[PDB]
Parts: sequence; C-alpha cells; structure tokens
Amino acid sequence: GPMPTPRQKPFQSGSTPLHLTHRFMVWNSIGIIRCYNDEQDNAIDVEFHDTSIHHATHLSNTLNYTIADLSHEAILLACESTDELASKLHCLHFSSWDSSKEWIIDLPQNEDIEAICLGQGWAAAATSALLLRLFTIGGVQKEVFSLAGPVVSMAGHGEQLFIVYHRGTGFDGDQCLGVQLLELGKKKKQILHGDPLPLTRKSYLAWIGFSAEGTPCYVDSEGIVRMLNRGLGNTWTPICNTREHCKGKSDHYWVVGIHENPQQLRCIPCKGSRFPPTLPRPAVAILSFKLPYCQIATEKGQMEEQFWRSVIFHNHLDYLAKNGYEYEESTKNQATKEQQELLMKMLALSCKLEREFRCVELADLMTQNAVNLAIKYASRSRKLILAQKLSELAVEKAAEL
Amino acid sequence: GPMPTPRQKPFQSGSTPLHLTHRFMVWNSIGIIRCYNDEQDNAIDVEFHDTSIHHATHLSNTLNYTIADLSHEAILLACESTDELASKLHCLHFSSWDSSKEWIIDLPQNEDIEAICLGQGWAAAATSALLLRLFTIGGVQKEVFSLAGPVVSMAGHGEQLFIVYHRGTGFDGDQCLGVQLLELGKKKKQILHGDPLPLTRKSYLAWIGFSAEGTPCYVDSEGIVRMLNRGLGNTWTPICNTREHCKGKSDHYWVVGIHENPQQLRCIPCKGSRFPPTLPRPAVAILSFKLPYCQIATEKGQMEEQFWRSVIFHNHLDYLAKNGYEYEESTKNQATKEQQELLMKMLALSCKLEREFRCVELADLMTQNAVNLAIKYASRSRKLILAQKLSELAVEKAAEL
Repeated sequence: GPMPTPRQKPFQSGSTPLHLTHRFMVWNSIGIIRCYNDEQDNAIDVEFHDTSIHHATHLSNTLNYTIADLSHEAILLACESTDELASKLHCLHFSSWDSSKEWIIDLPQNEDIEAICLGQGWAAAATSALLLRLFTIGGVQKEVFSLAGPVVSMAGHGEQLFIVYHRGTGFDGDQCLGVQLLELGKKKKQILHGDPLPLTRKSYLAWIGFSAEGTPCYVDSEGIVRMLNRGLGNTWTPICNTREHCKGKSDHYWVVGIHENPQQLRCIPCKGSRFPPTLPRPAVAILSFKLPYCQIATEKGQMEEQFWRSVIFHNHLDYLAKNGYEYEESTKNQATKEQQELLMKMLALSCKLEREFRCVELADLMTQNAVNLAIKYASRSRKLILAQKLSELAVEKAAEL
Repeated sequence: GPMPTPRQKPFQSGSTPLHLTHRFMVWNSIGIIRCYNDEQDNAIDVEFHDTSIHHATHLSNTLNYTIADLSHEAILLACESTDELASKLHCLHFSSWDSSKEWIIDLPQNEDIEAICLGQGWAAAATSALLLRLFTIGGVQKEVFSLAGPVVSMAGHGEQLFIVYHRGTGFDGDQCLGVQLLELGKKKKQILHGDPLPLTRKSYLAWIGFSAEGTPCYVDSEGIVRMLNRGLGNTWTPICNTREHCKGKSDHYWVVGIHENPQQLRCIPCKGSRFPPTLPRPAVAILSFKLPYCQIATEKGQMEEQFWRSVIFHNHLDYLAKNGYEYEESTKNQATKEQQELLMKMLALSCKLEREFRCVELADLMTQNAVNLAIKYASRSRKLILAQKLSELAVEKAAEL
C-alpha cells in the first residue's frame, strides 16, 4: 500500500538557505538584502531600488537574524526559536517621522518566527506553534489568531494576507498543503477559509507572493506559476510554465518579483542549484506568461490564450478599484480593448468556418457595438440565419442593458 | 501500525467497467451509450430514449474513446493516452440544425483524461495535469484552472458543475474524498471548496449525478443515496438506502435517474454484481424514498419524514425561481399546501395525544393562515388552554410579518 512521506520545511520567500556562508536575505521590488557570516564575524547589507527613500547601508547582526522582508517605509528582520536566546523580530522604520525609527519584539520561550511580511502601515509574523500576530509600523501591536495547521509560509500586499500551511500528510511522494486568505480592511474578513492548495503532482512549493498589482500567486517545483482569478469564484488559474522556459534539468527559476499588467515575470535562472549563487551575483531575466491550454501551436489557440490573459489583466484592476487602491488606467484600457479585439478575431474565424453556434457562443461575452459588427460580419457572405440569431441575442441583451 | 488505504481509481457515472466486452458507457435522463472492444476491433453505439432527439447511431475509431457523457444538446467523448499519442476529446452535436454535427481536439504531450461531463452549453474534462478544462459544445475553450489532487469522477447540470477528488487517503478500509462545486453563471460562484465528502464507513463512491430539477446527488457502495440541501446552508442530507428494497433480492441497484414529482428513483436491478450487464435489455425499477428518521414505523414516525422530504427537495425550487431559471410552479403550489395540511394533521395528532407542546411547536412552523386554522382546530377540539398561547404566538407572527 501507500507509504507516508516526510514533511517539507517552511520557508521565507526571497531568503536563500542559511547553510551558505554568504547569502541573500530577501529579494523585493523595493530592494535587496544580503548577509555574510563565518568563523570570526557576521554582517548584514541592505540596498534599495530607489535610494530616495533611504541610502544603501551596512548593518551588523546582533540578534542572529535569519528571516527578513522589506517595504517602502520599513524593514523587518527576525529569527527562529532557540533555548539559550529568545526568538526575536526587529523593525527598522527608516522613513519614520519621529522617534519611532525602530522597535524590537522578543517572543515567549520556545515560540519562534518562521515567516513575516510587510504592508501598508502594518507588519505580520507567524510561529510554528500554529499562530500569527500583527503589528503597526510605528510600534503598536495588533490582533493575534491561530492557524489551521503547521504553518509553512506567508506573505501580504496592501491590507491582505496570504498564508500557506500543512493540512495533513502526503503519500508516495505527495505533499499535503492548504491555504488561507485574510483581510485587514475596514471590516476585517476571510475570503478563503483554509482550502486545499492546488499543486503539481509530487511537487514541492518553491515560492509564494503577490504581483505588484496586489493579487496573489505562487509556483512549485514543476514550475506551474498560478494566480488567484477572482472572476472564477476566487480559484487558482495557471499563468506560466517555466520548466518550458528552462533549457533543461540544469536550470530552475528563482522569482524576484512579478508584474501582472504591464507583464513582467522577473526571475533568475539558477544553474545546478535550487537558488542563485551569492557571488558572482546573476542578472535577473524577464519571462512572459504562457497558459497550459490545448492546441498551443495553433494561432487560434494563441488568441484564445491571449483573451483569457486579457480578461484577468483587468479583473484584478477592477478589484483594486473596489478595495480603493490606486492603479494606472492605461493597463485597464489596453486589457479591456484587446480582449474585445481578440474575441472578435475568434468570431471572425468561426464565421469563416461557418460555425454559427461557435459565433453565438463567442458573441455572448461581447459588448453590443461588437455584436453589431459581428452581425455585419455575418451579413458579409450572406449568413442570414447567423445574422438573425445574433440580432436576437442583441435584442435579448438590450432588454436588460 | 495503522494501514493507509489505496486511492480508489477514477470512474464515469452511468457506466459498466471493461470486464464486459460490450459494456454500458452512458445512461442519462435522455439517452444511452454503449462501448465495444475485442482483440482486434472496437466501436461505440448511441441511443436516445426518444428518436425525435436523434436516431440510433454507430461510431468507431482507432482510439478507444473510453469516457463519454450524454445530454439533450450533444454527446461528449474522450480517449486515454497511449505510447504513440496523448488523449483527445470529441463532441457529437447531433441536436444541431445544420452541418456543425461534430468537433475534435487533441490535448498536450503526456496528458490523459480521467472523467468528463456536460452542462447547458458547457462541457468539461478533468486531466492528469491536476487541471480542469472547460469548453462549450461548439468548441470554445473556457477557463482552465488547478486542482489539489487526482479527480475520481465528474458531473454537471444546467450551470452547476460537480468535481470530486482525493483530499488524502483513508485508513483501514476507508478513503478520504472531497468535493468542489461551481456554478458557471454570468457572475459565477463556488458552492463547495474541496470539503470532505460524507460517506458510509468503509465504503466507496459508486455513483454521482443530479436529480432532474438540478440538485447535486450521489450514491455510495453501501447503497445510501444523498443530496445537497442548499437551503440548509449547503448540507448533505441522505434520502434513501437502495440495498434493502425488494427484500434485497438484487445485489445492487444501479441508479439512472431521480425526480421529485412524482417522487421516483429509477435504477437497474443487478444480480450478483455491482453493475448490470448490457444484454438482454434490462427492466427499469422505480422506488420511493426512505428518509433515515428514527422511530419510523407505525405511521406516526413516517408522517414526520413525509413532511420533511418535501422541503429537502423543494429548497432548490426557491433558488431556481429567484435566480431566473424555469421551475415547476405546480410543485411549488402543491408543496406549500401539503405542508400546511400535514402540519395541521400532526397538530391534531399531538392534541389527541395531549402533548400540547408539540402542537405549539408545530404551530411555530406553520404559516400565518395555518396558525389561525390551528386556533380553529383547537377550538373545535375544545383545547382552550392550548388555543390561548397559540393565539399569542399568532399575534407574534402577525407582528413579525
């Protein structure tokens, strides 16, 4: 019969393993942090993508840091439990307006920190004792709550938290994972209450986080990048297959950051290792989205993939409009126009294939000006029944528009 | 130590496995499909309960399209992966008005199909990539999204679609299944989120599907039939046990359909087998429901569940009316009268039994006009001490509404 597996360890996104003497602490869009320690000294280095917020700086390792995260306004540094010394967290609010420039938190004995994250004016940290705690960047503490299982990792953006934990045990190479989404809004909420996390068969989760536009995403060992489509009842859709971008087994990609719209998948191809070498530091490459649809080699398949890309390229922007955060309107304009153009090309090729059912099925999603243009496409080559039924669709939708 | 069980293999509802050369492949509410295979040749046969939909048809292909489904709009087919090719998915739009009668698509490298299903215009297939693919019958690719484990079966009706997959594995004869349910409307939703599937102890999932009105239903290997009560917070309610019917003359009852007006479960009786053989043509058996309400016998227990079976089915009709779908107003009108007269008879029974609190608490479940009728019944039976506080509760209901 099946054999139970050992449990894979927790991780912090951007933190390379501690067994290497010289290591990266965290990669962020705001900046990058590095660390070194050996038989006689220990040190931290921090640099920013834009030094107007703060100058690049060298920091010393007093609390034996192992975990980190960065924001536009503050930096968190934290560590795991230890018998002779407490687990601790240290926040450096470098952009502080007053004497709140830094503060420290030292946990109860045998309580740890395994993951932390930052957001808009708040900070968060969680322990392997199945609970999470919240803080504010000026130093006031916030609510505490407990987690459904052994916590693996967590991240956040704006005023929203993504948590990943172990919900059970896997068998014959499988791993058992679940996921939480929490909201720190005006009325705090939990839109996803502990569902099983989709993951490729016999894979291991490799990286979690958010795109710069504030929607959650992740990737596992088999390289299927996934993102939370809210238009599908908050369901995980694949968005890239980076093993196809790899040259072979020698390669694996380490994500530095993601931008949904404009499109940039920023990552480093690591050679012969699960993480980049700390020196000579590699350069970050930009990859592009590619969906696991069928008949990818066909041009119709390509425009189908582009349509289902473009709809989600504006769904998350509308979600930002609802929750109140800012976005650049050109992103919405380009996505919302290109989806109409792409599905109109789909409808035109369907009409040239004289599949009236396919034409109506595509026209069901369209705006009425495009339905009129589809009726004119049907009038070309004298497809009277297709034109009549598209007109019926137009009338039926106008009865409610 | 404790023994983990193997995961049960995938299955397509309304089918017989490959133990028989000319096995059943589909039996749905409007048609039947058969699958043929031998040492050198293979074929498929198509039938409808009325030839006005489409006449009997014979198909054959080099690939065994081992998976199929049937609907009033089209027939759906799919084949397994091979050493030479990956899987393909196929559609027969027999109900079309023109020459769009057929469609074919081939899936990416190394991919295989476990189960497929149909809906109102939509179609779907679970894949070995831990991805669900969704289409139209006209061949438009809808959303592709991720799943947490191997899918064991699939089903659909209207816009509501049913997925069941292994959450983990069971121990000592049991298995750990879980259920995820979507409704693919214009503002589509998730009804179940991979929650564990209730099943009888030491049993497996023998059949899934929908009742004719569109409620989700399934049956376990022990013969327990159960369905989703969406009105009661989306809870699974058992309705019947098939094995005991007809003094257990059949080894099993292979269900083919369910309907609420008249109350019917239509099945095939199976001798010495879990499933029926294809030949000679079987005789259909129709059974009444048997709710698991306690102290059932002597016609006083049975009237309680005769009340409750009504709402157990008819919570769905309120949904189907308020969402804009067509529904059976005859069933609505009849059930809302049956409930009140049955409650009045129960109130008379409890008054005859001098258990006046039962009369009061049935009156709480009445409607307002039926509360006034309860006052009249209590007056006719000269039980004024009951009628007093009954009138008090009537005034309270009138205050509420």
